[PDB]
Amino acid sequence: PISADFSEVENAPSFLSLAENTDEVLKPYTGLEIQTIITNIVGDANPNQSRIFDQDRLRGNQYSAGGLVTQNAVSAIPFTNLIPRTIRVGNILVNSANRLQITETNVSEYYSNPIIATKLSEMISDQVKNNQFSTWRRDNTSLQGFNAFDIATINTAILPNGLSLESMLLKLSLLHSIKAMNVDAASINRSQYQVIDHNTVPTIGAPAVVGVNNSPVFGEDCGGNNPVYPFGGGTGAIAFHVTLQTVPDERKSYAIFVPPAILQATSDANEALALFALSMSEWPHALYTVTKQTTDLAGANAGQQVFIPTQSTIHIGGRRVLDLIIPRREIAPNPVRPQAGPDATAGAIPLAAGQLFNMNFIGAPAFEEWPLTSYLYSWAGRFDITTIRQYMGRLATMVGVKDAYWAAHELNVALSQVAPKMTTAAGGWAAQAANSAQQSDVCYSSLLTVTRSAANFPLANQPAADMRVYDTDPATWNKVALGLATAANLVPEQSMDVPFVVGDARTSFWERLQAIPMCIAWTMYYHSRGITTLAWDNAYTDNTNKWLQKMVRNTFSTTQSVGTIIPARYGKIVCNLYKNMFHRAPAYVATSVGGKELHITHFERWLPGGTYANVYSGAGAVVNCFSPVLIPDIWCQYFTAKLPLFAGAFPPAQGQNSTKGFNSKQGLMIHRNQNNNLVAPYLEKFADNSSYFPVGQGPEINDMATWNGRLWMTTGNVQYLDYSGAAIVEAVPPAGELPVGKQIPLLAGENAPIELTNAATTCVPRYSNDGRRIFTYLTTAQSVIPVQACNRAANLARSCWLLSNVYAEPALQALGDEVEDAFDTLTNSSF
Amino acid sequence: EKFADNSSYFPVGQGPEINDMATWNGRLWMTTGNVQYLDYSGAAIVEAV
Amino acid sequence: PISADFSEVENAPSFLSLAENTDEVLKPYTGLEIQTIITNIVGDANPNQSRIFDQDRLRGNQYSAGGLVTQNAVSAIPFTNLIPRTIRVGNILVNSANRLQITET
Amino acid sequence: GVNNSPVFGEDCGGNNPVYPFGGGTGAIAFHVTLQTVPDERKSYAIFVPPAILQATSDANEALALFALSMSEWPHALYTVTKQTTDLAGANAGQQVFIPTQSTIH
Amino acid sequence: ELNVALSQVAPKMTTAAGGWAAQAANSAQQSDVCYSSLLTVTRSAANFPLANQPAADMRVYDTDPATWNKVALGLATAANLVPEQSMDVPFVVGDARTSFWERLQAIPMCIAWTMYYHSRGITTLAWDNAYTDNTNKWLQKMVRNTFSTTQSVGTIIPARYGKIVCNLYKNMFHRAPAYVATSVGGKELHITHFERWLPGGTYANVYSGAGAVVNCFSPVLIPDIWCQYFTAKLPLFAGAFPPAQGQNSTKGFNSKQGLMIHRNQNNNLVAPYLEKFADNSSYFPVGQGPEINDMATWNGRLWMTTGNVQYLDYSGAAIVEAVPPAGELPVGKQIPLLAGENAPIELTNAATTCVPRYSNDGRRIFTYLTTAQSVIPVQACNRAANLARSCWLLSNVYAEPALQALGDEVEDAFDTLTNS
Amino acid sequence: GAAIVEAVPPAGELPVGKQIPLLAGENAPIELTNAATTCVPRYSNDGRRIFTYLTTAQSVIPVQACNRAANLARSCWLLSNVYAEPALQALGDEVEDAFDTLTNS
Repeated sequence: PISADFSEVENAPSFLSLAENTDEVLKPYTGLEIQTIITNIVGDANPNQSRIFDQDRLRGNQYSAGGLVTQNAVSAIPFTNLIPRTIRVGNILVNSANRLQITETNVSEYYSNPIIATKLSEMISDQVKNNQFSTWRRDNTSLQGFNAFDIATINTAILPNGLSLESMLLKLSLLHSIKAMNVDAASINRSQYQVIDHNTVPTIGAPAVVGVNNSPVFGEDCGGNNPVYPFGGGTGAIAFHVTLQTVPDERKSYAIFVPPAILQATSDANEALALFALSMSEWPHALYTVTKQTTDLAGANAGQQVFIPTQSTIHIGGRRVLDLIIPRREIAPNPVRPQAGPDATAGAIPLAAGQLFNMNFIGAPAFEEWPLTSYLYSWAGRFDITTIRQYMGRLATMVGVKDAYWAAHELNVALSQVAPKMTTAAGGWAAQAANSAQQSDVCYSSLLTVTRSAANFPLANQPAADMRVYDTDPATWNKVALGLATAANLVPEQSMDVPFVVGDARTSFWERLQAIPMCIAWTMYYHSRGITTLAWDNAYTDNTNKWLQKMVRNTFSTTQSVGTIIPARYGKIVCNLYKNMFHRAPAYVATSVGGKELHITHFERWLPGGTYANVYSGAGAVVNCFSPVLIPDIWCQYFTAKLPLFAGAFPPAQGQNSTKGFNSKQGLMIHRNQNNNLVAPYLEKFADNSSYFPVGQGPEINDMATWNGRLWMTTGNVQYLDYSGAAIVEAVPPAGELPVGKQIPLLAGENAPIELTNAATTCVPRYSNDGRRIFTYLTTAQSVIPVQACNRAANLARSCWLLSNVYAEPALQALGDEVEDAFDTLTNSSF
Repeated sequence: EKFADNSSYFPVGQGPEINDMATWNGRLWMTTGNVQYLDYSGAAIVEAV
Repeated sequence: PISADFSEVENAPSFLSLAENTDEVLKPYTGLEIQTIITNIVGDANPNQSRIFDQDRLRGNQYSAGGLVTQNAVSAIPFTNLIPRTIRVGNILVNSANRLQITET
Repeated sequence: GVNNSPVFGEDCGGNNPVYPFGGGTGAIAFHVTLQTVPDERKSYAIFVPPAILQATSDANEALALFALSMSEWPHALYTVTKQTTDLAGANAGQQVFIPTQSTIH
Repeated sequence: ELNVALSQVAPKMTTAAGGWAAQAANSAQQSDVCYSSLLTVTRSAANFPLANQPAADMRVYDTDPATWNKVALGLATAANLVPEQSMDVPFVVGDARTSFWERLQAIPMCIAWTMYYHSRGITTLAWDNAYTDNTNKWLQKMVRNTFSTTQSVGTIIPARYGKIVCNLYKNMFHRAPAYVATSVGGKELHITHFERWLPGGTYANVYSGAGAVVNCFSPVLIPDIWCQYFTAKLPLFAGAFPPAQGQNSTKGFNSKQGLMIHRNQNNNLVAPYLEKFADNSSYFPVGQGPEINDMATWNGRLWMTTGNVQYLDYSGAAIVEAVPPAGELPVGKQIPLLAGENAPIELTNAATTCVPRYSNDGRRIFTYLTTAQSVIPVQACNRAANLARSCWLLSNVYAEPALQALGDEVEDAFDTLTNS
Repeated sequence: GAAIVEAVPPAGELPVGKQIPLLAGENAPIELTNAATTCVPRYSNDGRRIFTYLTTAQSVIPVQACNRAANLARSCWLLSNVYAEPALQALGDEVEDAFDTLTNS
């Protein structure tokens, strides 16, 4: 919450009390909490009436330090899943001189929720089979579409993991988030076409065109019609078998049963084989683009920019050769529909390729492999989000897809909503230049720089992994999609129990708002202890200060117990800084060591390797200091139930008292080194007895003093020196300049932020790369009013927002269970 | 003594333990008329024999 | 366990106390749970490949006697079930001038 | 592969197969009853129950898995041939390996 | 489990100073190769098909027709033959990941045998020549018991001292290995592959850099880190060396823990704080061998890692066994590197634990350094200095700064906020 | 780390005692044995604190001596209870009372 006076800066919760464990069961963060503040929609659903195109930013009055009120001053929503591979430089479109930002997961099978053979599986073994041991009979007890010698080779030795529908449901959770950009124009913001390319105005009118393999720079049309995989040059292979006898002799264990519940006479019914073959194989199969008509700032040069979404750059899968076994009607003996296959058509795209598809091959003979990047390229303009929604409802009737899609969905939001770093400026609204690394350099919500590609596409290098995600194995999928095994995370449901995000037009708006509390929780994690940006980068193996290696060691997921993931320590600190600070729990998955079942969130599955949230200067130079700051503060304050005390709104100037500090009555002291000219704030009592941290000590979490340090570097002329006033190794901003948010184009009657209002002031540097303590200093002449404001005998004029705090309770309808519809109050006893 | 096989060299704060069972038993052997005063391993010493 | 200091060496059980008879349940030690001790490992230079073709070695940082950190240093996993009958000798394949190992039960 | 090893014999009947651990070839006779055998090995006749003949879908790969499991290991000397390359990648070839579990008597 | 015991087969070692040695391109010592039981695999001498059939290695049972025929017809039901379901088949059967799993199941077998053969240091010629030429009643007792020699009537009798190996697997990994049921004298007992081996055979010795046999250690086959990183509770004598530049780094065990120093300083040649002798000084008694002491075996490998180590005698004379050229501990096999990926540095891929203590002669082996170069290990044993050894930085082990500029105690930043 | 107003000695050159002429069979002091060590400066004329410094490289061994992880080597007078320590500390048991319990101990 933002502050009305100093008596609620002072009576704000601490960090240690707000990072404690919580035993409450909390509702999921739906993204509607930020929505019902920054838009005209407070109540309920609105089809096309609510113009979300214009409602894309934080708006409010501001109050300057000089006593003036700015009327309509805006802060951008700082997250988008769209990297502009065509940049508007000099009011005209040119190709990007920048590589594409790629991520990579760490897909591996772990001990999920345990699995058990059903009464059908004990029925096949006990009866039938066991009874063929006396009758000399080799009859067929065919289950629904498969041979008895196909079920008999699967009702066998079961792996003791249990499956997690996570990788296939992130691919479904991911192509959904791509294919939901072409829904309308007044349902997708214009700010999220302007987050990186800020010299750009997209248009109401023509919607976005979600294309595939048509990006104009650095390869990236990975076979525009001769398609390969983007990660690794190769085309894969798919084969549609009717028996396991046809799978040649080599694979036969990798063979995936397509269950007959996902293909019924309810849809196109042959697109569902492509969503199944796309969920089970590999992401990405192709490099999707989003092309939209844009215009420059005044509006002359209307062209079409090419974007590439971030979730088409996430390398997940490792299954490139699929052998799919198809249900054979009711019951038939083993044999162009040889054995009564319902279908296997190619698609809708003509696809002149290496096997030369013509326009749409209908073919399910015995072996006869196709390519897989080709077979998925043909079904790349057909995957609209309504079809994905009803496919999810057909999945939900046989397995439990409610909680696993929401965990996979905020996994998508965790590694897909990606934000440009910062720019250091004095006032408000600085950005970068065009055709430069600094405009396109970009970070996660975890304050962690996204790796861009090193060489031209399709890639042979395979960069380091970023996140540990699970996967469906084919061998357990073949028996849980067939009634032969069951678990507690796999209990089936109805299509009403599909989450609200699926098949809705408002996903590109909601998913960029779900990523803001992730960066608030990581932002408050990285700012309680200020280790700049250099003592985070080369911190994993520094032989100085064993404390710092323990910090970076524990933050990441590098431990195990039995064959399963032990989640990270200190990512539960971020999770508790999410549940306490937002009163809403993030979605976990299950992992079991043995018996004991414990929970791991995207807060606990990151991996080491990679630099952190850097800040740039006005001329593009690196200012690796402060702390890993991303989005501007007011996001890390206003949209918050309980923000810890060191991060706080400087309260408005009401009477004679505006902004004060914390003095030696709270256990603090002034540093006051060698020279008489520069003095430091009221830091801790340990600050004068250190000067360099001991090899197992770090910055003590004091929010009286971190407040009191950002209270001094808001003055506008500070230097970040030393215990003795000497320089540091770290790059310092050129003046009294702070990291400030990204500037987007304005509208009519709508202003830019004024002075340290769209800034990030909380990033107080306290721990240099060398292990020495960083002190913020002022001249003796220019520190009298800050020292007396700490002593409550003066006041400091600071700028603020003129908003008020509401923070409503959760709705739990979210446009996803509108079961009030009159035709099921009467079909209600039958459920 | 029992310590004679577990030493071979005295520790820096140990010396010859006063045993008169064994000092008797050492002059009982050098009265025989053909002895050598060697070492733990039968090597010579610095002292004049 | 790897010793972080010498107080973990002194507080280690003896050979006699680690070789008595025990009467517990003690589930079997499957390689499905030995694969994670060699995969989920501590290191920042580790590229973390997901495929079994690359997850063979024991990768890790090493800290020398003089106080220097070697980033991604590997120990070979030393157990195969494959006698090479054609050795890569002098950059090209020659057949092996060695007999074959036999066992008998 | 099977019986493909180039040197030190090891093509144990490369096209006329014999046992690797002795000069021999063995004998199979599929008889329906005990009153049909060579009247000197009735005490060593093996009934194949129909459950084995109902195990595999081919129903005749399962006699051969039952002749291989009841008689003698090894019946032949298995090889594993894999395309390999040298240390930098110049000389692509295919090494012949023999698994250790095909040399257990 | 008893094909992994005898199909996962590993090349022996190579003596070297630093890390990562291998043998040659075509050599009889490169493909020289051992079990997980530290026991060299018999190489065929004849040509296939083999004329002379060698000695057997492991005892197994059989399947006869005379009982299978009655079982297949419902004329026979036993206690170990109660039928079950197809979902109760072992999940290894039919999976693509078996060869990777069996490769990993063999490592905790070789740790149990490695801690068996290193507790008493019974140097590889004493294990090899324990049937060839022995005059000691102890060394023949050690091989007779360890391997399953005894037979009553048609029943695999489990070996003594291979239940010690089976208890070094349960008390050390907290996992029991799979067994069968077996009645010896009407008593129901269980037997594991640790208990089914047969006596005879060369054991796992070490080759030099030039290819010569270096059979003066205990049998080693895998380096230290596989014993130390994979173990829940590991014994004292085989412990990881903690980091170099820290307080409480690397010390030893002196006479405060009951040990005694040998110090043959006339030949500038002193030995560690070892155990008390009790008629074990030069020759062992006929029927006795080295005591299990972990204080002194830790302390002996603490001197093998110094760099110029002599393995001589009570009086300081050479032993019959083949000594490595320098302080050149057996080190692991070198495989080719990948992109951004290093070799081991210095005694980090080595096998340190194999301290020789019992010669082939029935004679005690002493580990020696020079009087000048042992002042610092003796003060490390006296806890008046630390030693600097290389280590793996894995999961709790942090790089120690050179200037130990320690502060207060406690030091719990985000640790009390978690479960601490 | 700046200079003080006071007159510093040229090196590690502690104040040492006055030298008188020697006699027959009689030596000079050796190394900081006739010195005055205790005079540690702590308060300058400026009202300023004086710090005793070594280089970061040459203070690793005194810091470990303060951490009780090393010993230091200083010269001493061998007077009435102080014995010359051997280089190889090859200690034995405890107690070690030879003629000492026979006297008042």
